[PDB]
Amino acid sequence: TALQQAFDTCQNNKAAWLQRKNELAAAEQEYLRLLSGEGRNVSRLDELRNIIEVRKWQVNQAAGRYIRSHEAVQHISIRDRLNDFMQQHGTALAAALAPELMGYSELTAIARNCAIQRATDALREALLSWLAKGEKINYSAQDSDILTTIGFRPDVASVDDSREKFTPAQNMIFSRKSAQLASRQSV
Amino acid sequence: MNLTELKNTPVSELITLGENMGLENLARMRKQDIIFAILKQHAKSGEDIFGDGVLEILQDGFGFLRSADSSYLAGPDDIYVSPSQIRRFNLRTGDTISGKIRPPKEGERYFALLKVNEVNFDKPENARNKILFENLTPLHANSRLRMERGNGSTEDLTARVLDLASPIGRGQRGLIVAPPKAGKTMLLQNIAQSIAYNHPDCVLMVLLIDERPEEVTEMQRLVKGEVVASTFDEPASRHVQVAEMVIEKAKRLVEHKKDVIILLDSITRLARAYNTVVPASGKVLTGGVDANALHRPKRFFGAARNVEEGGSLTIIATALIDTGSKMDEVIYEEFKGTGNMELHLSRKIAEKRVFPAIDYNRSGTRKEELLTTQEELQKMWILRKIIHPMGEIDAMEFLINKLAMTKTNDDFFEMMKRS
Ligand SMILES: Nc1ncnc2c1ncn2[C@@H]1O[C@H](COP(=O)(O)OP(=O)(O)OP(O)(O)=S)[C@@H](O)[C@H]1O
Ligand SMILES: [Mg+2]
Repeated sequence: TALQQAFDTCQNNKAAWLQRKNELAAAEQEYLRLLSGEGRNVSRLDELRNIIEVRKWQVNQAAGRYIRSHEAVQHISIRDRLNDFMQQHGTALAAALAPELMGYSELTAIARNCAIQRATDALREALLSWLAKGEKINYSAQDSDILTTIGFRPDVASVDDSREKFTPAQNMIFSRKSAQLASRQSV
Repeated sequence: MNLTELKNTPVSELITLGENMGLENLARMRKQDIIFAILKQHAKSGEDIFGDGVLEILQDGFGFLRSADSSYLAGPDDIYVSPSQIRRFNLRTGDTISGKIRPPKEGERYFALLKVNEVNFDKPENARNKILFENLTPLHANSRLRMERGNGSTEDLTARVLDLASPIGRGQRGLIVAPPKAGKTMLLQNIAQSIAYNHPDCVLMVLLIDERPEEVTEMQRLVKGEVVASTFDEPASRHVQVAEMVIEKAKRLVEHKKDVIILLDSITRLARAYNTVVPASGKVLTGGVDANALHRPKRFFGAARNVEEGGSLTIIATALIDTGSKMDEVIYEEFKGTGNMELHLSRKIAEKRVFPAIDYNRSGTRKEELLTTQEELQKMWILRKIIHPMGEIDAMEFLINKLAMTKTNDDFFEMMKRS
């Protein structure tokens, strides 16, 4: 049931990120227009520069949270597809993996880990061979529409806007500045 | 027409409510004047209410009652306390009294009190018999105080740093020596909100004197506990009377086996204020300070202790360092050795902006064994031995770097022991 809530969380995060980008664009165009204008009010220029900084920080935060929500949605979908696929073909997997999976319960921790890594690189080679075969991969029927709407990868505008990294002190001072700025602008 | 909701709400609500039933134009009086008036006309209709405050006794036997939000400032909001009340309910200074009040009658200009119904958040009848301060016996700080959240923010990192640098326990006596621009503000914040988020059971108070108005007004909206302050605009008499009133109220509160924690700013400013207000004793030492001036702050700071039967008064205070005024080091040297522990801060650390600028090597505590366990204390001396060889600032970057990625100090212990 977490699939639907994750999907709507991702879509509303994307909508809020779009809101942030168009607000930032409006602020940028207003600042450019006032710069091109004859008006020399330095206070307006400084407050618009503060607007630009706050808006770009908010856009970066929105992009980051949208990316993390998208990754969470993809992880949940992958987990569910793996779960029902293994519930379908567990005997089929285990028939092939038997030579190094016998007595897993009685095996010690290091033996369990070594068997896990052996199965790990075995299936890694199997997936490499499958990719080398080169057939195009299609989404599951049960989760087709949600994955198509979300897409394989997020928008490039989300990933290129998160290039800059902010230290926690900068993030917190930006949070206070944005809070006070919104409080003053609302009035 | 209880003064609590008429005082917590902004002046706009007060003037709106005044215009609702028709007072004279309210945009010219003061907050105390406005509340006094509006309560007088609204109480003239014929109903009575409760009333809460803290009582003090002046030179005369008659007493006054003040409010906490008004920064302990005398005014029309003060409530009469007749000496008959002092006899019939053994009243003394610093008790929180809630009860029926009386509208100001003719010939009297402040508010009056009719009956008492809650003395020190308790029934007055059962509070008649009480153990007073002079016979109380102190004790070592045993109950460890937690200031760590584990969330991992910069405030959380500073909290973890101050926790590991020196232990803080209930009913202790501590000092925070730091020159200006050493981060005293967000440090004192850190302590305030950390013990507020960790120990809601104990009441939180912060007293502030001669700070800037912006600092105190951003204090009022940052800490959940009540904060009392008086800036440098008021004379030194206001500062000293606020300090004495609040410390005696805290003593009365802790007399009820209630844990109380005090953030004090600053012992040097307090000593200067008392020196200005106290009469000269004829024996002035270096710095224009006479002997009796520092005697009041001595017992002011010495009131911190841990009570045997219940409750604990913890006081952590800050002192100005090397500000260029010759009395600052006088009060410094006078107050050294009187506290259970001290925390040092430096300037060269904050020049490179390594926050917090605490000095681990100079930091220390007395009787750490009783306050904590041997295992965690040894897990502390190991950090001590690690930090002694290299420099203080280098240890600062080392500690912040190797504590940043770790969520909590407890996990940090096993993360560092393997190295
Ligand atoms: N933990 C911290 N997180 C973020 N900024 C900090 C931290 N500690 C110190 N600072 C910065 O340190 C600078 C100075 O701090 P202050 O609190 O103003 O110094 P101070 O010790 O209180 O002395 P004053 O107030 O200047 S007289 C500010 O710009 C703060 O942002
Ligand atoms: Mg400060």
